[PDB]
Amino acid sequence: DKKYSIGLDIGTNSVGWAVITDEYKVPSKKFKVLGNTDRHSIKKNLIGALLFDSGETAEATRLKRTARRRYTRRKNRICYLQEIFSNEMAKVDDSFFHRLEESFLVEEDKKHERHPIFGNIVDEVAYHEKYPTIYHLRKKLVDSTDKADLRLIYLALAHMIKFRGHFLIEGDLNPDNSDVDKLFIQLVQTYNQLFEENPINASGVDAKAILSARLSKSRRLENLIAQLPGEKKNGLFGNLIALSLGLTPNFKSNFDLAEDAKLQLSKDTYDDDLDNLLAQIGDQYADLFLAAKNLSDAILLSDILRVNTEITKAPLSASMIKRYDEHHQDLTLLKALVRQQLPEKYKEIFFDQSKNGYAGYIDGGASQEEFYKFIKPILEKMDGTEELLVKLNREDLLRKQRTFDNGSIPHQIHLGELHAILRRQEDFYPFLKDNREKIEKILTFRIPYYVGPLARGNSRFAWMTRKSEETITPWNFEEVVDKGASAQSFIERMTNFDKNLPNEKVLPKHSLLYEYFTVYNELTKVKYVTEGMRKPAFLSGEQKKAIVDLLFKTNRKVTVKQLKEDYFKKIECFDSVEISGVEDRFNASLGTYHDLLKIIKDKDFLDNEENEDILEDIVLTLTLFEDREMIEERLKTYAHLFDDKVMKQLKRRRYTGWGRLSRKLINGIRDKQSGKTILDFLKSDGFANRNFMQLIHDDSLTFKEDIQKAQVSGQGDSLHEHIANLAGSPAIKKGILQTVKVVDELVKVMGRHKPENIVIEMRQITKHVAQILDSRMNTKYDENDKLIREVKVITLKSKLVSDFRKDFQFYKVREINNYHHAHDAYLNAVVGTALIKDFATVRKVLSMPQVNIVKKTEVQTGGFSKESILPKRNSDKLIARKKDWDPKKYGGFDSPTVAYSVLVVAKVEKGKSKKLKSVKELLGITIMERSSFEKNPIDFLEAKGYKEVKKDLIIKLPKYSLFELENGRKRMLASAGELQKGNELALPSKYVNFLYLASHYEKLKGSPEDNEQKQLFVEQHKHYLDEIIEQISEFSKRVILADANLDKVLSAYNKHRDKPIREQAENIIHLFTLTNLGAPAAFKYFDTTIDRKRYTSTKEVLDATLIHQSITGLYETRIDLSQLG
DNA sequence: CGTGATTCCAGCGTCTCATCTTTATGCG
DNA sequence: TGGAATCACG
RNA sequence: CGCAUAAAGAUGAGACGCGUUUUAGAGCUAGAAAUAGCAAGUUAAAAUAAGGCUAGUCCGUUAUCAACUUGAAAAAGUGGCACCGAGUCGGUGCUU
Repeated sequence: DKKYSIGLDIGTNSVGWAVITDEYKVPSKKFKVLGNTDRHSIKKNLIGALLFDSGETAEATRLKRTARRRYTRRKNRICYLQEIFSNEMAKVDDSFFHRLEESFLVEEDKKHERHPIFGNIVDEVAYHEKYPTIYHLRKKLVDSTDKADLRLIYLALAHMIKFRGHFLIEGDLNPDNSDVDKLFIQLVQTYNQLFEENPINASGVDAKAILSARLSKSRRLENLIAQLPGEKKNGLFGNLIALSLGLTPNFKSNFDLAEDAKLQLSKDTYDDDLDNLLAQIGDQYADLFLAAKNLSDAILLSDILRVNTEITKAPLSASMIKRYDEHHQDLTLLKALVRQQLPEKYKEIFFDQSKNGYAGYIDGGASQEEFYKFIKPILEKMDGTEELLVKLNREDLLRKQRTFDNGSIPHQIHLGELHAILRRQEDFYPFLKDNREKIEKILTFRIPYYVGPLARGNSRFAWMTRKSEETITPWNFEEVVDKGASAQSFIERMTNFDKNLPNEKVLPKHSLLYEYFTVYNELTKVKYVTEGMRKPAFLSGEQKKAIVDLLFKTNRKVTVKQLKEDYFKKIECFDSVEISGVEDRFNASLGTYHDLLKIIKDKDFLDNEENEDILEDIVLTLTLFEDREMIEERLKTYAHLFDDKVMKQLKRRRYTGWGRLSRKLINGIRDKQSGKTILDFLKSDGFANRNFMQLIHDDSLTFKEDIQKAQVSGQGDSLHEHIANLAGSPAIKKGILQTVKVVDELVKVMGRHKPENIVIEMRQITKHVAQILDSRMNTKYDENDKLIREVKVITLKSKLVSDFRKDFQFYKVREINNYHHAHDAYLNAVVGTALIKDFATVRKVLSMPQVNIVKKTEVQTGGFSKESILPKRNSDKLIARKKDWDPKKYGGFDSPTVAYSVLVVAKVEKGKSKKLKSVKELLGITIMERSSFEKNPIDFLEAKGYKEVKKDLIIKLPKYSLFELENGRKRMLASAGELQKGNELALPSKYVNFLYLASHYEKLKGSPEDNEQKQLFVEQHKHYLDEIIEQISEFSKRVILADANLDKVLSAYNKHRDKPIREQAENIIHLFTLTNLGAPAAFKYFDTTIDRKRYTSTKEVLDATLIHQSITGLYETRIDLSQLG
C-alpha cells in the first residue's frame, strides 16, 4: 500500500475532493454496487465533487420568530383589554366579543348575526356613514362629552392598542395646541433678556419654514444659523437652537462647566442631565432650557404631523380626517375633468382593476406610487388640473389613511388620545375610573430588551429570572421578574469566557486590576543608560513600584517626555542618563483611577488596596447595565460608604467594552511554591525582564501547568466545535462540515489509512479550518504529552492555483460543467504537494470523462409553502389556513414545498365501475405532512385512497434522488413532479482551451508575442466552432432529449453563422445552459432566446434504477425498481 | 384522457440595545 | 425555479 | 498572541408601519336575460405559517440527513488488491 494526499475545496455551494499519490496520478478502484441488480461493480476514479445548497443565515427565521412573538403579544394586548371590561360588555350585548372573532367567517360558518359591531344592518350602516373611518370615531371620542357606546369605546381603544406607534421618543409629550412660532420668539426673548450685549433679532429668518422643511435635522440647523443675522454655528444660541430641533450639544465650552454635560434629547438621560446642569450652572438658564425643550417637542411633533389644526386636541385623527376630505374633493374634481375632457378614458380609470388607475389603486392592489405614475399623464392634458398636479408633486393627492409613511407617529400621541378617551368617559362608565392606569399600561408596556422571552424554562432563547411563579402581566411585571439579574444575564450570556480559564468569564474593559495590568506590562520595556553601568538596562520592579505612585496615580496621562526629565534627574538623581524606548507614546493609562478621583470623595480610597473588592463591583455595574433605574438599584447597596453627592456623581458614568482576560487569571491563581499572582509578578519583573506574555508558558512557574490543565478540564464535546468555528460571520460553515465528511469517508475508502500532506484550499477563516482537520485526526500522543505529527495540513491563500491555471494554460471555462470544482481541488493538491516536495499526468486528470459528481440529497425544510394568501378558487391546490377554513370559501396558500417523495405500491379502486388495481406512484410529502408520515406511514398512505400498502416496499426519496434510464440518461428528483437534468457534458479540454482564448474570458490580456500566438491559435482552429455544436447536439439527443430547443439553437447558429469568432464564442458559451446539470435555465444566443425546456414528469423513473450514493458517491445501493412492480 | 408549450408568479419597509468576529496599518 | 394555469391534439 | 484606530459581516432581544386574505360597511337604473347607463371607492374585525404540549405573555421556516445491521435513541458498524485503456467508466489477472 501507498500513502495519499487529499486535495479539498471549501465553498458555499459545493466541495471538491481528490486523492493523489506520491506522483500526481489519481488512483482507481472498483466498488461494490450493493443492491438487487446484475451490475455488481462500477469502476471509479477518486476525483469527484459534492454540490449542495448553500447554508442559510438565521436572519429570516429570526425575523419570522420575532414576528410570531409580536403577533402573540398583540393578541394578548387585546385579550388583556377585553377581560379588563369583559363584565360590562356582557351588559350591553354578550356576543360582541364573540362576533369579532368569527368576523372572518362566511355566513354558513358563523353562529351569530352577520354584523360584527351592532348585530343589525340599520345600526351597522349608521356607523360607517357617521364614521367613514375609525379616525372620526377617534376624533369624536377625544372631543366629546356625551356618553359613548361601550362597544365604540372598545373599538377606539382596541384600535390604538392594536396599532400603537413607535417608542423611539423617550419621555412624554402633550400637544395642547402648541404653536412653533411663539415658542421660537419666546426663546429669543429669553436669551435676549440675559444677553443684552448682543441680542438676537428675527430679521431675515422665517420662524416656521426653516425648521419644518423636509431637510435633515443638521441641515435645518445650519440653514437656521445661516439665516440668522451674524450668529456662528457653535455659539450658545446656536446650541440652544440645535437642542430646539433635536441635536445633541455639549455646554462645557459655553457655561465653563466642570463636566462635558451633553444634553442628549433623544435619550432618557436628558431628564437628569438637565438636573445636572441645574446643579452646575443653576437657575440662570432653567427657563431657557424649558423653552428649548418645548421647541424640540413642537418641531418634532409638527415634522410628522403636517397639519396645524387648533380646534382639536387630537392632531393625528384630525390629520387623517382632513386627508379624507381632501381625497373626496380631489376625486370628485378629477371625475368631472376626465369626463368633460378625455371622455374615452373613464372606464379604464374608475372601473378596470387591472390598470394602476383609481380602480386598481383602491380595489385591485395597486400602490400609491404606481397610481401616481399613471394619473400624471392624464393630468398633464387638461385645464384646471393645477391643484391636482401640485399635490402629485408632493405625494398628497388622493391619499390613504393607512400607509407606508404612517410609521413616524410616536406612541405618545396615541397615548394622549387614549387618555383623552379615558378622561372623558369615566363618569358615565364608573368601572372605567379605576381602570385608567391598567389600559395605559397595556398601551405603554414594552418588555425590556434585556429581559427577553418570558419563558419558564422551555425556551432556548430565554434568560429571564423569576422572583415568583405568578403569571407575568403588565401590572405585576415590575415585581415578578427580577430585572437586575435579568439584565446581568442579558449581558453575561453573550459575554465571552476567558480562554485561559475556559469555564469562567472575563472582566470589564476598565477594571481597576486590568487597568494596572495593561500599564505595568507596558513600562517594563523602558530602557536607560547612565554613569557607572557597562551596558543598557531596563527598569527594575522596585523602580516600577515607585514610579507608579508618583507618575501614574498622580496625573491623567503619562509620557516618557515627562519621565526622562522629571523622574530620573530629580527623584533618584541620575547624572546624565539616556532613556530609550518609544519616543513619546504610552498606550495604557489609569483612566478609571482619575475618573474615580474626580468622582469620589477621597484619594485614600483609591491609593488603598483593601477597597479592591468594592471598586471592581462598582465598575462591573457601570459596564453591564445602561438603565438608570437598574444602576441606581445596584449601586445603592454600596453607596452607604459615600456621600449622596458622590453617589449622584457615580450614577452618571457609563463604560463600554469587555476584556479578554479574567480576574482569576490575573489575581486569582498563585504559584504553588512562589506564592505570588500574575499581578504580583508584574510588580516583580526582576533582572529577567519577565512579563505576562512569557509567564503563561514559562515552565519555572506553575501557571503553564494550570492554564494547560484548565484547557483540558473545559472539554467534553467534539463535533460541536465545527459550529463555533468563526465565532460569527458566515452561515456557510456547512462547507467545513461537509469537508470533514469527505475526508472521513475517503479514509474508509482508502483502507482506513490516514492521509499525508492534506491540502485544504478555498487568511480570514482558513486558520480555523486547518486545525479542525488537525483536531479531528492526527491525534496520537507521545510520552512527553506531545502530539505526533502524523499528517501534514497545508493551506493556501485562495489564489496561488488560479495563477497556476494560466501559467500552464489549464484553462477554466466555468459554464460548461461542474468538473472544474474537482479539477481545482486536484490542482490544489498538485500545487500544495509541489510546494513541499510527471508533468504529463495533469493532462490525463484534465481529460478524464469520469468524475464523481454527487448532488447531496436533501429533505426540504422551511416555509410550508409560498406565503401569499391567494383568493378563493375551486381548485384542490389550495391549503386551509385553519382547521375550519375550507380554501374554496376562504382562499389559502398554494405551491407547497415537498420535504421528500415516497414510492408506494398499493391497490386503488378504479374504473367506471369501481374495482381494485395494483399501482406504483410517487406521493410527495409536504413539509406540513412530514410529522404525520413519520408517525405511522401505513395509515397516512391508507387515508389517501391507497389500499393495502406494503411497508418494506416504501422507499424514501429526498430531493436530488438520482435515477438512471436508457443510454446512461439520469434524472434528479425535484419534488415528485419535476425531474431535473442529471448528466454532465464532458466537452473535451480541446474545446475548453479554444473557447477561453476565443471569447477572451476576462477582457483581453497577453504580451505581444503571447497575444499573437494565442490569437493565431483561435484563427487556425476555426473548425472547433463546428465541432462544439456537434457535441452539444449529440449529448442533447442522448440525454437532454430537447428536440425543439436543439432545433432552435442549430437554426440560430446557422442564421448568425458569419460574425467574428470572438463574438461567436462569447454566445456559444451560453449554449451550455442547455447541457448543464440541474434545473433548466433559459438563455439567449445573439438576441434570439432559447427558453427553458422543463420536464414535469416522474413516470419515467418509476421503472428505472435508483442510485443511493454516499457523501462522496463511491459507495452505491443501486435499486432496480422494475423488480418491485 | 393522457402529452406537451407558453406564461406567470413569488411578502415588504423601518427603529433600537447589546454582543462576537476580520478586514486594513503600526508596535511588541 | 418549482407550482399552477391556460392552451393545442392525437 | 496582545495592544492603538476605522469600516464590514454574524447572534440574540425588544418594537413599529404596511401587504394579503374572508367578511361587515342593505348599490340604483333599463330588462325577461346577456348586457348597458349611473353612483360609490380612502375604514374595520380576524388570521398571518396548519399547529404542539411542557400549557409559557412558551415553542413552530437556521443547523443537521445516502443505503444497510444493532437498535429505545446516542452512536457504532457494513463494501480486497493490482496493471492496460477511455466518452460518465470499461478490460485483464492474483485473491475469496
